[PDB]
Amino acid sequence: RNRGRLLCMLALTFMFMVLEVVVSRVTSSLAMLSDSFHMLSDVLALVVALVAERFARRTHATQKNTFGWIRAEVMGALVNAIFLTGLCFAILLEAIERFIEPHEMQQPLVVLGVGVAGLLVNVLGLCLFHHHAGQLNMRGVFLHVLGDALGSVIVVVNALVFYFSWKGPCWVLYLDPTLCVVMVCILLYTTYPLLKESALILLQTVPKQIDIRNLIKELRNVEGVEEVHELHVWQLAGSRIIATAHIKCEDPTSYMEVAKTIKDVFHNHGIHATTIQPEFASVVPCELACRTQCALKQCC
Amino acid sequence: RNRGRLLCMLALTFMFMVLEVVVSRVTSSLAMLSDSFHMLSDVLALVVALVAERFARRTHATQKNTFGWIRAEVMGALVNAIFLTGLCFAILLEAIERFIEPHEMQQPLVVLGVGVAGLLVNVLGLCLFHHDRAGQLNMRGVFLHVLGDALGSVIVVVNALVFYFSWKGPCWVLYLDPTLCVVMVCILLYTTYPLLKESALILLQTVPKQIDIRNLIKELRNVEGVEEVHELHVWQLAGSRIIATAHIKCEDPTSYMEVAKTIKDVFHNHGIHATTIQPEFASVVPCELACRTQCALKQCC
Ligand SMILES: CC(C)CCC[C@@H](C)[C@H]1CC[C@H]2[C@@H]3CC=C4C[C@@H](OC(=O)CCC(=O)O)CC[C@]4(C)[C@H]3CC[C@]12C
Ligand SMILES: CC(C)CCC[C@@H](C)[C@H]1CC[C@H]2[C@@H]3CC=C4C[C@@H](OC(=O)CCC(=O)O)CC[C@]4(C)[C@H]3CC[C@]12C
Ligand SMILES: CC(C)CCC[C@@H](C)[C@H]1CC[C@H]2[C@@H]3CC=C4C[C@@H](OC(=O)CCC(=O)O)CC[C@]4(C)[C@H]3CC[C@]12C
Ligand SMILES: CC(C)CCC[C@@H](C)[C@H]1CC[C@H]2[C@@H]3CC=C4C[C@@H](OC(=O)CCC(=O)O)CC[C@]4(C)[C@H]3CC[C@]12C
Ligand SMILES: [Zn+2]
Ligand SMILES: [Zn+2]
Ligand SMILES: [Zn+2]
Ligand SMILES: [Zn+2]
Ligand SMILES: [Zn+2]
Ligand SMILES: [Zn+2]
Ligand SMILES: [Zn+2]
Ligand SMILES: [Zn+2]
Repeated sequence: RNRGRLLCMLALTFMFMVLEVVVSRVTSSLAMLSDSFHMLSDVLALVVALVAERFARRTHATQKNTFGWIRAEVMGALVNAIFLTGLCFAILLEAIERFIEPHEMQQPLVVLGVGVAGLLVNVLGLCLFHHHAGQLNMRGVFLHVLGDALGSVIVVVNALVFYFSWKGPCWVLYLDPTLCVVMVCILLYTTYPLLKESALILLQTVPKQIDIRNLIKELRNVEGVEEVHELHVWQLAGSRIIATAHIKCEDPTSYMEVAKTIKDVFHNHGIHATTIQPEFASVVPCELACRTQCALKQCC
Repeated sequence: RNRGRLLCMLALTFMFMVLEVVVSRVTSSLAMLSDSFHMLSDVLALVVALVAERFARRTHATQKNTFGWIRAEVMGALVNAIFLTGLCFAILLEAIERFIEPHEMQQPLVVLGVGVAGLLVNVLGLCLFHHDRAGQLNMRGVFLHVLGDALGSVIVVVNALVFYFSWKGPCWVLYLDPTLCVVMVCILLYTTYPLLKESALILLQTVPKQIDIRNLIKELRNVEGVEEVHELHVWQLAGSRIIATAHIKCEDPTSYMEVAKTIKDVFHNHGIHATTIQPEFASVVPCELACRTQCALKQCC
């Protein structure tokens, strides 16, 4: 389903770019012809989303990657968030430039028509991506489409203002940069949670719904286990959470009695992919340690 | 010293921005002001590396992150690579626009002076970022960004010389800048693709290139204690820190610890030291310890 939405959006973007080039060649406008090439950024964003979605379905172990490419959509969401942040910074800088030196728009009616067409295309994109793991990439595309829609609304309003008012001509020239600044603020406000979540997923951060202190406290509550060390909890993608710990039991015969208990304790929380390594005999913190232990070759 | 390196580079970037602003104000040319305000891309590129370097020295286990923030350097390298690729694509679009309609600068002399100052700053940056593995990645990203800046400065200096010595006015001189810009973006994309690939692979839990999964599992199954090995997950955290987890089946819990020493030694022969091996003592039974409500969306691989 997601691939169809992305392909339809890509087709719409290409059609709109063709329309903009054609209308520029008819109207002999070089400025909006150059503006038409600015949709290659949205084409690239859609291509990145498509690649991430295509690779996210290879959820099988591979000689190159043991987990499969389940982390592809989260990577694509991070890339799209970074690209959108860069675009927001660039258009904020451009708005500052227009503040410093004002810009006059030529042919308001053609620009208004192109803006209405772009707004309709972006509304179709929003109706494609209104969302009714994989949600990260989809919301990354949705934020870019929403930014495009806001830009289209701004340019339509700007064209209407020049056509209706421009021949107080002084304040009219400054309506575009302030609206662009407001749109940058809104876009960054909506994009920061997505970028934060993606970056915190790529880093091996504990998911926000799991507290390590409580998990450790319940882990020591099992009768067989004596102490828990080297506890690593991280999120692969979506609800795929992997937990790893070392335990001391001092009773290999009843290990399955307490291994199932530890599995149940992990299963009570949103953890189902675990790997618990027992150790049997306190000078050494961990019996199974490397012969030449180095801080540069071990986790944490 | 790495942090002081980035502080020195940031200070030089800021003072060159101030110099560009002053030159714009005295010269009363808006192009210099526009360039000075566009130069903030390097300020953000250095700030990202500084943040990553500061945050990745916290290798201790944190409440929010049990592995520490040692992956922050690789994250910063990836962010710098993506930012550089975006800047390259923007440069390519600008070159296309210049090809469609050319641009002529008003005063070659001021452009030449500003470009010479920027070229000196950038060659100092290269001499400064001349050079663990994760530390190299962030340094590699900033070095590539400074190299792209230096190539841009060389291009602008050469182009300014060409206008000052040739233009009075051939047609080809107006198109000298886009050709050099295209060459620059080609070279910079070629030299930044390996960094982006390496960073993205590291964050995608890719097996390090020096580990063969088939050989590893064949060696693991070769020891006497184990009966079979299933769900062998191997991934690289950052630099030379590789974590490998596996599930094994032993003959009996008695004398299991000898099997664990042998498996640890087998992993230690390869570049893996931070391991975790879960024995599964005794239907097909792929894994004795499995969740009751098995789901493909709630499990690794
Ligand atoms: C397009 C690319 C090249 C750049 C993307 C923007 C970055 C420059 C931004 C995005 C999110 C930012 C981070 C968001 C949150 C924080 C936590 C912040 O921690 C604090 O000190 C918070 C205050 C406190 O705890 O006292 C330090 C800056 C940092 C890492 C920020 C550093 C700058 C970042 C990486
Ligand atoms: C003169 C201005 C227009 C230039 C600088 C613009 C941006 C660099 C700033 C302006 C307001 C900032 C935002 C103000 C508030 C927040 C909320 C906060 O993130 C959250 O969403 C946390 C929860 C919350 O505050 O509701 C911190 C980031 C963010 C988006 C900030 C991101 C950076 C922004 C967009
Ligand atoms: C928004 C921008 C700035 C993001 C960064 C640029 C991306 C558009 C590029 C950077 C690396 C590229 C990837 C590099 C490697 C590959 C592998 C390639 O697959 C193969 O190697 C096929 C081999 C074969 O069988 O012939 C498919 C394209 C892809 C995913 C590329 C897709 C486009 C990517 C993500
Ligand atoms: C207006 C016209 C003249 C513009 C022409 C632009 C091209 C000459 C540029 C644009 C993007 C460049 C590509 C960007 C990224 C890469 C990846 C880089 O890494 C590899 O793929 C390794 C070599 C290989 O595996 O083939 C090789 C160069 C290449 C294909 C570049 C080749 C030259 C390209 C196609
Ligand atoms: Zn867009
Ligand atoms: Zn479970
Ligand atoms: Zn241990
Ligand atoms: Zn550890
Ligand atoms: Zn730079
Ligand atoms: Zn198992
Ligand atoms: Zn070892
Ligand atoms: Zn698995």
